[PDB]
Amino acid sequence: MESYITMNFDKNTAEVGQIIKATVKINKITNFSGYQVNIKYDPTVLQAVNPKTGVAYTNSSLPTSGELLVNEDYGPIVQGVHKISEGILNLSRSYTALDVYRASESPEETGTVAVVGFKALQKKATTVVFEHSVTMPNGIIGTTLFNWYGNRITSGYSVIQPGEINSE
Amino acid sequence: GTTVSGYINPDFVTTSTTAPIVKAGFTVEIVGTTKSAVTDSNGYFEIKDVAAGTYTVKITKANYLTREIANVSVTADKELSTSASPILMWAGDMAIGGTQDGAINLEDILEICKAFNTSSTDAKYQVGLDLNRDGAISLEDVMIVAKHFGKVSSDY
Ligand SMILES: [Ca+2]
Ligand SMILES: [Ca+2]
Repeated sequence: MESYITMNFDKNTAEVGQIIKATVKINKITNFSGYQVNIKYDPTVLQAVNPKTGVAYTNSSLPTSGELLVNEDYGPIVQGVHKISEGILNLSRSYTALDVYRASESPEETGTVAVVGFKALQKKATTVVFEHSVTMPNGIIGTTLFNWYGNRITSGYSVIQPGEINSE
Repeated sequence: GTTVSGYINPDFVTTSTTAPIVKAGFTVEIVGTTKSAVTDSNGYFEIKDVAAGTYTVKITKANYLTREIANVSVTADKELSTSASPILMWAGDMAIGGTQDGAINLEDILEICKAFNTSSTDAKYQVGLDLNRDGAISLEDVMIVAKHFGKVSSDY
């Protein structure tokens, strides 16, 4: 699969207090209209924060927008419903006016969809992954992507987990 | 007189486990008579003793956009639809304030989002907001509504 969803870090090292920007990116997802992803991190090592301001995420904090899903003509909506004590984020952004989107004949298929920040509480090796949730019954390793007919994309893409943070 | 029959399906993809729940419970009325029927788990309905004539057929279900089919001409036993080509019903005209408004719009989306990212064991979960009845309220449910965003009953 050269079609994929993944997370990329601007850097994979961090002193205590420094922020890593974690960007959720897609590649060649046909007629893409929205994502939902469930992410697991270690809350004693990393603190979820806004990637620009450094403000701590609460359990309703919203993911920072990327390149895609920001055309206001298609009526984007965004959601965040987390369990920060368990190190779980759940992020979702999507278009609602799907007929308008299709009428443009200009699908968004490759690029950035979300950005979250992670502040190092400890300088210590740690792992971030997309992770299955019971709240997402047919999730593909904790991801559900949709096309512009409003249907779930059920196959044909890879979920590429990010590299380790502060490995040595 | 005659038997009017057919198939109703919701307009979203189902599974073996969810289909029998979501295909059942559509009420099909022959307007002008007091004759109705409710679809079974295969989406099938049957109304007997219908008098010959021309009717509007009305289809309703909680949290679905009401449909009217005009000029249904009945001269003998008639099949309105088939299992391979059913009448589709659009989920996501939600009961808000104990009433649906016959439009699928942002308010319907916001109603679902009140329990976004929950599963059936959560106290916050409400089965009515789980449109595809997969036991979770997730982006799938929201995208089902988005399929017909900004539509009203006359758009069927
Ligand atoms: Ca409505
Ligand atoms: Ca659902």
